[PDB]
Amino acid sequence: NDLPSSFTGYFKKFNTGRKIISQEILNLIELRMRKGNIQLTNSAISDALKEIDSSVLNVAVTGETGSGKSSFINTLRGIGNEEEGAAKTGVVEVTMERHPYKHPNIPNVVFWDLPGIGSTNFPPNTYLEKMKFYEYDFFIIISATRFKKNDIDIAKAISMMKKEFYFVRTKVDSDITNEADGKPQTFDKEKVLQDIRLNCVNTFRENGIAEPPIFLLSNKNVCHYDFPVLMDKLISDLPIYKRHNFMVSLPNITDSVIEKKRQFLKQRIWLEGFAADLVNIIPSLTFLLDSDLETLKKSMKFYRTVFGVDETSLQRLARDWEIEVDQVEAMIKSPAVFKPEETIQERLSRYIQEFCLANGYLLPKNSFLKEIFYLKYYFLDMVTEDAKTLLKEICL
Amino acid sequence: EAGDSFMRDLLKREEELIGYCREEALKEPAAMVEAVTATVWPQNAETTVDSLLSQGERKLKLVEPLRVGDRSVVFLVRDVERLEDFALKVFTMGAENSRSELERLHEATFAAARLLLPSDAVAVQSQPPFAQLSPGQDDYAVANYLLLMPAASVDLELLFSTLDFVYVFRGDEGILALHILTAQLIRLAANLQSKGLVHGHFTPDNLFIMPDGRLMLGDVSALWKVGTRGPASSVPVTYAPREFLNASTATFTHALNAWQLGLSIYRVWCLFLPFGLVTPGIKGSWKRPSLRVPGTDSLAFGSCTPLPDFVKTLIGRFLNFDRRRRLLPLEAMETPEFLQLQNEISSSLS
Ligand SMILES: Nc1nc2c(ncn2[C@@H]2O[C@H](COP(=O)(O)OP(=O)(O)O)[C@@H](O)[C@H]2O)c(=O)[nH]1
Ligand SMILES: Nc1ncnc2c1ncn2[C@@H]1O[C@H](COP(=O)(O)OP(=O)(O)O)[C@@H](O)[C@H]1O
Repeated sequence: NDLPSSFTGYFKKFNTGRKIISQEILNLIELRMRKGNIQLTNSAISDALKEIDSSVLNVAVTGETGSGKSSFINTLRGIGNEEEGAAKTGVVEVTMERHPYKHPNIPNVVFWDLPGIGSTNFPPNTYLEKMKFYEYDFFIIISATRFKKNDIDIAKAISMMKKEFYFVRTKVDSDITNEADGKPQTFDKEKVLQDIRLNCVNTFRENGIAEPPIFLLSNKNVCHYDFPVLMDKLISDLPIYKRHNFMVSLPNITDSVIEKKRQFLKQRIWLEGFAADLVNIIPSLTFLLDSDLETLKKSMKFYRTVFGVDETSLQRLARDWEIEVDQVEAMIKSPAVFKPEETIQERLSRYIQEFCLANGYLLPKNSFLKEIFYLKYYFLDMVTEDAKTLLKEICL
Repeated sequence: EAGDSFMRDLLKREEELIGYCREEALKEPAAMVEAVTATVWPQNAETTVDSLLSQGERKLKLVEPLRVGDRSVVFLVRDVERLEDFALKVFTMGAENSRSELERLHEATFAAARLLLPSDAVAVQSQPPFAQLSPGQDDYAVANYLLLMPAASVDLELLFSTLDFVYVFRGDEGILALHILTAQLIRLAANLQSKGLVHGHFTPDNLFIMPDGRLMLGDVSALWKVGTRGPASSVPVTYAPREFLNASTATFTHALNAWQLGLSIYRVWCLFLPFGLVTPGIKGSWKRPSLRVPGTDSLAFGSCTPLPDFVKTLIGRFLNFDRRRRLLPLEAMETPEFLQLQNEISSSLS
């Protein structure tokens, strides 16, 4: 019933690991809110958001030539291997230098393609020094088809430094298809996967390394295998403040990933809503200035992009299902919102009534967010749903 | 015997996959296979032949093609009235002296007869032996000389290519198979050494796992008494150490088979040859034609399966470039590393 309590209470409704800010930051904002200094309250929220936005993620990817390093990097960036900006194979092996590849929509998420150690004349420890091991948030060893000595030497060296790495086994779809083709009378999809996995586990143990996190996946089909659990593990290993950026950058491959992005962005809306000042008028009796409408249109465009239902993303889907974009757009809701018989003003008014009927005003009696923020929540629900709708089609 | 039976059971386990890759290997040389098949079996599945030795007349029923070599096709055949299956090797004639070369091969083979020995040599009836066989097809002349032998379950070359396709040697069983093959290769080479014998072709395409799981070496015509001098060209260039690349004529030595043994053990764990040597049918292979061409003369294990140090050491010692300092197989079996190999195999088996 008091505003600072309502503010902090919103975050408690999210599970540990889904919080966008630390308890320390929450405590500071709550403290300033209680002391009634709005200016310091704003600056605390602003500082928190800036720390979140300016966080940089550096992801290293090492492994043999042709192990699927560039493919893995492209898949996480949501970029096709032949599209512009795609990481290309072979090149790092010639230069013998790491190359950075930025996420297209969240450029503070940076993937580094590292040359295979075998492409250098570096022993493992020297190789890690030269590749700047300690500068990465995640160090990922990519391996395909069969474990190589180089893969395990790098792992043993990292274990020797008492640091961490992830092991990603790519091209499992290939091993599955190949055993299916070669041994149909005895082929079992689940057994092949299990045996590849145990071979990975066993290889580490046999070589004196505590088993690292291990993920079997396919760069060709994100609809299956360990991509979702990989994401879970990576984000969990991050400090809270880096989570937002990494999370919003992730490929929209499961309902859980999509839902988790929604949860983070809902907290961002809450922070932004409080930073903007709460008001004492109900949002069904206010109107949108052009400056608000502009902010809304930019919000919708950011959301659609984050969730892969933006124009470009829809076009790509259209070519691949071999159809017109207007057929893809017609499957979902977000593309029509700011499109020409009910006016935009009537439409946004209707969204307010629908949202506030279903969810209330989120705040103690007689306090409200500015109308634009209920609209952002509404847009976020819509874009989230749109992404699940299209994912159902893709992953099938 | 313990290892033999394990290999036998593993072969049975991978039988369908080996069969698949065997058929896959025949697609590229399809025109050759079909033309040779049509020459030897111009009617239906049976062809009547006479033994060049004491074995009299036989009818050989074609079961299926098995393998293609540089100038040969090997078929699985059946002698129905004897109730016996055989591998049958048939030779194409490119050379003008293909005929005299085969006559020479015949004499050398049967004079000489762990070693895969021929069972018989036969000629299609009503046509002279060794001469080009009718009906002739223009792209592939076939000699009227057919070599009958026991059929291997798989040759190591095909095994390696199969593993490169899908690496079915996973877990402790696959790893154990690698250990057993390593030990079998060493004992095979050691056995030759003990008899003062040298083979010019101790190579994966001439190393055969038999249905009982035993590893055998083929082509008894290429066996030499140690110290014998012969054509250096008889050694496959990618399996020849430097001292076999510098002369028309070379002395056949235990050092040669130590080198070749090192190559084959390396391939067991790595699939490709070391030193960037071209290894047809394996993806990770570079293109170095032979050791006379400059390249990486250092022994690199980075792209191999993670092999144990005791294997690394043994390979390193067999692959000493100095022809006076290579570890010989008998000596290798007395090493602690070979002891360790044997104990890993013994512990894993029982
Ligand atoms: N089927 C399948 N192919 C893959 C996968 N990852 C990579 N590839 C293919 O393997 C080849 C090499 O991958 P690439 O990313 O270019 O290798 P790298 O950058 O050198 O490590 C390319 O043709 C890819 O399309 C996968 O998960 N599944
Ligand atoms: N008895 C056998 N059983 C199964 N495969 C064999 C047998 N003899 C030879 N082969 C295979 O047939 C192919 C050609 O054999 P060969 O004529 O000895 O070699 P090349 O023709 O390449 O000199 C090789 O892959 C070899 O492994």
